[PDB]
Amino acid sequence: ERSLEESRELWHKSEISTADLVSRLGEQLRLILEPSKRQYQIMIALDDSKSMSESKCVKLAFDSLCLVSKTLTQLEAGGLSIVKFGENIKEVHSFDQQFSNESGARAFQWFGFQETKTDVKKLVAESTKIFERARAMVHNDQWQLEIVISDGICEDHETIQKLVRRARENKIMLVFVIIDGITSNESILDMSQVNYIPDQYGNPQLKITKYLDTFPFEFYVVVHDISELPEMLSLILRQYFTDL
Amino acid sequence: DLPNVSIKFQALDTGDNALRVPGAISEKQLEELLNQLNGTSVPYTFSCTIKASDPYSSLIKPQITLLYTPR
Amino acid sequence: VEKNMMNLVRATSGKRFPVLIQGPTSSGKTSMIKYLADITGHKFVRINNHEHTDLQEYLGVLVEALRKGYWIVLDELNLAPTDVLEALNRLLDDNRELFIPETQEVVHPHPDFLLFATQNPPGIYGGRKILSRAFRNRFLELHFDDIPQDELEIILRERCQIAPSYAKKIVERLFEQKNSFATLRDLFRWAVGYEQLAASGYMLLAERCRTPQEKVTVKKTLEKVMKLEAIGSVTWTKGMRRLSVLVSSCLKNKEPVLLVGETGCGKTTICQLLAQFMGRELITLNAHQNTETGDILGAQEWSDGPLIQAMRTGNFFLLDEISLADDSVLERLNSVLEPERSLLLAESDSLVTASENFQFFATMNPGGDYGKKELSPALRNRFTEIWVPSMEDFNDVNMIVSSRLLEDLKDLANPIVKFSEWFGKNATSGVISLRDILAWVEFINKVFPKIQNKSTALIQGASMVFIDALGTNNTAYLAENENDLKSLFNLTAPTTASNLVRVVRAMQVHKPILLEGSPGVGKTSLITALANITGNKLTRINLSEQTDLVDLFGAHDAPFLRAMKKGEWVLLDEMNLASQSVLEGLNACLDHRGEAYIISFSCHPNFLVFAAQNPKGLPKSFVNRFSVVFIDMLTSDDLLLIAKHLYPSIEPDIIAKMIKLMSTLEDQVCKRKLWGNSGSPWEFNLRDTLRWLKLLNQYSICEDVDVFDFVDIIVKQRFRTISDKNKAQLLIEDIFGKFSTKENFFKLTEDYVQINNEVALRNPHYRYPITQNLFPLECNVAVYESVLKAINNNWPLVLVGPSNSGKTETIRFLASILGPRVDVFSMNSDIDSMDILGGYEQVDLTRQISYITEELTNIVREIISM
Amino acid sequence: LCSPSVLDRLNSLLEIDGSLLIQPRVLKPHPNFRLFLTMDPKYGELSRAMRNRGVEIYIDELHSRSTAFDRLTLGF
Amino acid sequence: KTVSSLRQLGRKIQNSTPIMLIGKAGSGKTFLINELSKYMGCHDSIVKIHLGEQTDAKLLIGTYTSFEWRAGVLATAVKEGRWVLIEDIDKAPTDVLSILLSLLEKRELTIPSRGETVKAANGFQLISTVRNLNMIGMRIWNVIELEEPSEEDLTHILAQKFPILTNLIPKLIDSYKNVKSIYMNTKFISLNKGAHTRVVSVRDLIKLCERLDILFKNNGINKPDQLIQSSVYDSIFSEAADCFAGAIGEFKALEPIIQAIGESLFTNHSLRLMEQISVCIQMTEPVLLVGETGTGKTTVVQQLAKMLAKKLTVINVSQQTETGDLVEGSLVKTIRAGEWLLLDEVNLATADTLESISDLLTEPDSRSILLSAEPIKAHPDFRIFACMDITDLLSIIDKYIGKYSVSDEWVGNDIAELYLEAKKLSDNNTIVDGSNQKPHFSIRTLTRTLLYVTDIIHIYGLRRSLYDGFCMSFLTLLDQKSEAILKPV
Repeated sequence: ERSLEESRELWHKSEISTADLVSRLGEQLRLILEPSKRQYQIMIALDDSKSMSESKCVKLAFDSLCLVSKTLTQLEAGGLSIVKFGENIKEVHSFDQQFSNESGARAFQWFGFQETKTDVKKLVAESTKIFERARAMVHNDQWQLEIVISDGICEDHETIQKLVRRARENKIMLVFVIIDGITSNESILDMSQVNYIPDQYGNPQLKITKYLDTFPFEFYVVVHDISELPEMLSLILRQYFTDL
Repeated sequence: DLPNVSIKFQALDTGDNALRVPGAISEKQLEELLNQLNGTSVPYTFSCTIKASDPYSSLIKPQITLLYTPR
Repeated sequence: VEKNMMNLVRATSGKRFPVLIQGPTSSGKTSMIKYLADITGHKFVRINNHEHTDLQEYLGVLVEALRKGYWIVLDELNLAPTDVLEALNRLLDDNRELFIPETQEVVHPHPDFLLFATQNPPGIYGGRKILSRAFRNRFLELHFDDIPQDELEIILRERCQIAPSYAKKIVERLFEQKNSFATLRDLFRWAVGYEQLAASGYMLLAERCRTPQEKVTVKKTLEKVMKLEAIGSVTWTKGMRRLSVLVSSCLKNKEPVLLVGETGCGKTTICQLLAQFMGRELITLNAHQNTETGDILGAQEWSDGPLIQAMRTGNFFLLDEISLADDSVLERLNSVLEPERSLLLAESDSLVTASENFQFFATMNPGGDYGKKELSPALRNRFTEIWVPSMEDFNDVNMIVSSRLLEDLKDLANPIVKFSEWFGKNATSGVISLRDILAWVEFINKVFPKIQNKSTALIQGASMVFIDALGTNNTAYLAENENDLKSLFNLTAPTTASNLVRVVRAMQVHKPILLEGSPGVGKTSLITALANITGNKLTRINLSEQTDLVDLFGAHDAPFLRAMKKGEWVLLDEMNLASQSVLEGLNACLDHRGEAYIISFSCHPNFLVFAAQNPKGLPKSFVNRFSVVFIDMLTSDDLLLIAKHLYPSIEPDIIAKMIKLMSTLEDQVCKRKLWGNSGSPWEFNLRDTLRWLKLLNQYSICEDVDVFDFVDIIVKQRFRTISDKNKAQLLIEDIFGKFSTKENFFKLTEDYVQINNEVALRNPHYRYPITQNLFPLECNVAVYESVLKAINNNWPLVLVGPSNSGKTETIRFLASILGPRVDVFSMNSDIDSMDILGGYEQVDLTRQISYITEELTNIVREIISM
Repeated sequence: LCSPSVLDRLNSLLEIDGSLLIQPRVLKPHPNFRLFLTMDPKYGELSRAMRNRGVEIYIDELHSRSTAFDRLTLGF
Repeated sequence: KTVSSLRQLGRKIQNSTPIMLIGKAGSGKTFLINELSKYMGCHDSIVKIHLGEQTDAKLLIGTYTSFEWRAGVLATAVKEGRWVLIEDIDKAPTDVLSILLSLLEKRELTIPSRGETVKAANGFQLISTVRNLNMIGMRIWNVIELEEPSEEDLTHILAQKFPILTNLIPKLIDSYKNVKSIYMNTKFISLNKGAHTRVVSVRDLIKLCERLDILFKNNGINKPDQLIQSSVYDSIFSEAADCFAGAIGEFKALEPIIQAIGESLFTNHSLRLMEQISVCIQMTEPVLLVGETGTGKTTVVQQLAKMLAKKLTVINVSQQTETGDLVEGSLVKTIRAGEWLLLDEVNLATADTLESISDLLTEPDSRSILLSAEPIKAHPDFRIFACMDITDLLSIIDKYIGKYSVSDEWVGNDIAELYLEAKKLSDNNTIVDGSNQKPHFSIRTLTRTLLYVTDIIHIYGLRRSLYDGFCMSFLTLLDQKSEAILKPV
């Protein structure tokens, strides 16, 4: 855990740098949100991985995160919650909780970015349980989302596919954001992968494949700038306000 | 379960892989990957994390940029 | 995909089995069944689009299906209309018995019947169809195949240039572009600098002025890996290669081109340059939002539209209002493209000539129009994209449009002051100069002197407070006046009177008039003065922050409409945050057309509009509005001078006028730094101190003092009963002396009442019987004081309380002493059509007799007592 | 549930010398007619044309205003 | 000490004035008022309303007929003078509070748009029963708060009425505490078990009436010491607390063995419904409740149509005018006869008269409805009805004509796929692929060899299994479906 003061300082810094973007996206949302009967249960993943110790995506990440928090703070036709993860889980802000700059500073205070694993399926299960909790303690038809934030640190995807099935069965969405290095030439499109072929005895036929090919999600975006997820989520909420 | 470990490969004369994400393995079965990248299927030496310049539990730190060259 | 064709032959083996297909639309899907319906030797594919029906449109897809009909078909079910989905699950019952009582038609399951269905799934949405999984239950699920090589193969059966764009324009991403580029590479090997260059120019055309993006750059990069003398009134050298591209598209192919972009910057001159350079073309203004869908072609004999002639012969068309038009009519128009120049007909019903040199053309609305939205995606793959080159980093392009005028001097004066404005903080200034020439081309009222420059600084200089409200903008107007000469509410001395004819400078065309400043403060008073100064002029104030056409238009009958087509002007207030649904209706009614539409109704022999802004969120359609002004807000001495004109007949008290007048205004400064709040428009005015003034000339208060005995109603009791309310006393004792007095005195008579200052009469011969007997309160005598103050000065009242302590109790007490009747009206769902307008009664007989009965009662009471 | 675009009809029977619309049956006030309104601040916010115009008065709850006589003339 | 609340109510009506009545769901809020009219004598003359928003918002106060006037109900209630009851007013339209503010206005007043104004005569009284925006309603009404207690009245309420208990007081509370506890987690799994209609101790009083018939299946005795009957009336005693529901079966592990002991278990599945309907009609009115779809329900429609009496149904979604005279209403005859009646797909077009019909067949007096025409009390032989798969495995394959030793894994394929159909299909095309459409489609699959040439079914199932799970594969899972095509072999 960090000091609250430097976390709040960098929080206010990112809050300032994103001010124009949160303002213009928020007023764009205000133009459309009006025609309640149904609402949103939104939550975000906040990694604490070694991937955040590399490639300096923490800058763009924390900018986008304070941006979306400040944006969703102002609409208030539904709930907003916060949970972080390394390979562990930790809530920082519930749906009925009310958000402050101090809360965002605290949320940034808890990271160290020192891991070697990521329990994204445990994260899925915990988020699923808490969205079930939300839908229980909220009456009665309202949609939910978790947004997954990491470059991709996984030991399996076949569990995660049927997890996505069971999650889609709950009127919940799971939106991976393909986090990619901004200071690195490295990219997910260049990320290869090993394929052990034990029917052909493994080693003599190790095929070269992609992380993308086994990628269990369906809704995802590679990003090299902060604006992309904001404008895409703008499209998402525009689709909702078109429907509702 | 054993953790997935991402390695990059850059020869002693500044070669290049981008990196690749296999499962957990030791420091022996990688010459096969090297020689299929070469398309020559040759013994090679290794070095990385110069830490103290390591060539499975030697491979336990995390990213890795593996050095290598024919011995 | 012929795999799916054989699987569909396998699907047709069993009849009375509802089928359904899902997958990409227009990706070979319907073409397969249309290719099949002749191969099977059965009747032809019927198809009917259902996103809205009336059940004589549907009644007839089924009426066809009888008597060896083919069978029913649906093109799209994802956005099917919810009005008709219950008698369609009736059809999913194979044991149905279909007796429709509209025409009393009885029907059973037909032999030749097949409920064909077609649908697109959701995209990035979390479940989007209007179809239920229970309605899905009796439906044979299918998925549609898709091969990548198909784009190579259509050009393989015959060479073309839209065979490139047959599925390539949909890119509008990166991986899609690369894969379609690989298809175009395999195309490039197939029967090249000719169509390589042509598709390169087409790629460069899709983003000519759509955006400054480098998508065209990466496109031509990966293509390098894959590697005129017209005549018109205007040359438009920018459009030279543009018209070369247009001629080549018209020439190499029948490829219809679709314009989208900024009008008056290439959209208009090109149509003239074309029709001058060549004939054969029906160049015409053809709009379709409300026009009939047959009369656009002509129908009943058989009439002839404009488009029927362009279908008959042409090299060009010009249809307008097309993004704001009906998609169903325009997909019926899908055959005038590469398919034969021929469409649906009934009753002329002959096939019409087709020429591959024909190139159907239309244009979409300017970027500011709300109707430019609702773009059809079906019409952005079957066409060619082209954007109007906008003017940026040029000031000679305006010079041609300024030179066309009789007086060439606008070319000298407009650009210099335009540049000084741009120096003080450009194509929007070109739009303003475009408005200015129209302002001046309208100007012939004087001798037509060199006063155009004196005029055009108001619209440009004075209107700068919108984009940047700043204390130095007056000096910016002064500097613009210096460059101008270089290029060369009450009748009251303050600039509020200058503002009056300053507005009349704008009364040239005047569709709207937008305004800024703290509204109602001199603003509404100015128009009230206008109504007084000119006779025969009605106006009606109209708020709008949450509203509806029914509070504005009625079922026909409404105040805005009763005012429209009857007067010449309507006031408006508080358009800070309007509906954005009625705003469509506002921009629809009276641009210069008059007749409204969404339902329609004729208007405008003469009628004007006013408006305001409360300093945010506002659309560009609000910025679209043709006229903009900033008002001159008041100045402290200006208010003193209208007051000193009105009141000083007895004791002007101008020093005390100043003190009370600064009190209510300084309280606004004190308010906006959190002096507590009980309401949203919690501000102050002149009207407060004017009411103070009006009571200060009370005829006979029954006292020789009323100085500091009006701070109980206008500063004090408006604000909540709280410790902060003492701080208002602190403030107004920091400006004025102190005085305190007797807190209560109520005692009454049979003739006169008397409450702490004020007396009032009570009518004998009647009072209203009030059960739940009342008595005065030792507290709250201060409130019945102000109530009697109001109904003696005739001011309406509002009271605010926590639902106890007596709000209706107050009035009901006093109206037992002196009162006539009271008619309470509790507002719990009512609306403008209920607040005043009673409903309608079928008979209306004994209801009416209550009036004469009650009248006889109330008169017989007084006469018998007399 | 009065929906402030209703009360705009009452802009013509207000502090301004009034006249109401309603063919020709047009009416103006009677020379004893006056008008009164009530509200609760949890809804509140009536209109800027009826709070900086007209007159507004607060009324706190009763038993924080009252005097012992006012309490005593009530069953309390 | 309910009578404390009853004396409280007697105090509030001591001065004839309105009152609000509030409490947790199902404390028998109607119980106190249904008891009151016995004392004060207005049950044959009360006016009562379940709630009117989809059958009425203005007809209660009335409307003309083009060529006569028709005075509404509530207008007559006021003018002739009598009680009026509103049920769950918080659910009412705000239009209906706008009129009730006038009844809480001085003169106790009502005013139509007829020129009249109607004053309450001396026998008026308004009463509310509740489970917002009109504060004068919250201001003038006297709240009274009901609560029927735990752990002492639950034995008492029976102990003086049907005094047969030596194993129920340990069991009633055990059922109630846990059914109320599982009620928290059954809604946590709201997928199809959903928002269960709340439990009332009135259902435990139905179970008193259910313990009457087990003693009709036994004889009067201080203790029946029968294990199986104490165990059969363990499962059934726990079952009347439930109804048709989503059927996940979490409570099925708890339900049979719920006191200390138990174990789980043409018409095979219908047998359970065919016996439960017998249990419910055997315990006749005031209760019936069904949420099972009418599709699977029609076997019972045919059953009771040939048991000893007949029946019918009427659609309620469409506007029906045969309820009364227009020529007399045809529904007046089935009540006049002993013929029963179901209602297809309840939508509440008219159900005011029907809620009076609910509690007729019972010992006190209760009139069905009046006309103006054949008023009537009831029929003593009558029972209304209401409308909105693991033993049929053999019955589903029994669809086949036969004439051949078929492998019974034709339906093993069905469940083997259906297990995956809500587990793993790679987010099929965007959405839940299916977990309820596939058995109906499985019987549909047998229908495809009908309307098909004479050709063997062994060749068909492997062509037709492809045709069944075609889009289900989605070309992302086409080898696990290849095994689905192998099981036919």
